Amino acid sequence: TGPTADPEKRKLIQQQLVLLLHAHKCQRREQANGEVRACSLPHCRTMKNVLNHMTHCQAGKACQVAHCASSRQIISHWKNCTRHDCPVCLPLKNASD
Amino acid sequence: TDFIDEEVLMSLVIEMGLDRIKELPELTSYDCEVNAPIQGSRNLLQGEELLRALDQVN
Ligand SMILES: [Zn+2]
Ligand SMILES: [Zn+2]
Ligand SMILES: [Zn+2]
Repeated sequence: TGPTADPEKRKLIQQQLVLLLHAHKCQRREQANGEVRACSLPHCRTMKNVLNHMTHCQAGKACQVAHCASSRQIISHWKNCTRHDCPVCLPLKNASD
Repeated sequence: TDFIDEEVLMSLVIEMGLDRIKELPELTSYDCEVNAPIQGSRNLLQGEELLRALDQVN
């Protein structure tokens, strides 16, 4: 199949995924609200801009802007992953109150 | 009830230490391909697909 999966890498992936989910909702909140909120979470601004760059980025994997290629791969896994036993998604998809 | 709830997300944010002032690890494409694989390279989301994917929580 390939190399072995690293549990440390998995944790960083789901951390970036959670940050991307926040930034998106952090923006959709302002997209409906209207006013520009000053979010205090570290890197939220960064991932907001990553998202905005990625929606019109054409370089794909080769891209240079940090977190663009990794975010595209991560969000793509998020959408296509249906498994109930996935080590990356399970804490997120099955979060709840 | 397909969209993720904000209150839970904030709990995740804090429970993962993402509110702490730290540096953001720069993950390589290759590492994500291994630990977060997709059926094939034709399934790399682009454009509006990206935003739509972050709305759902299958
Ligand atoms: Zn934010
Ligand atoms: Zn890019
Ligand atoms: Zn998964």
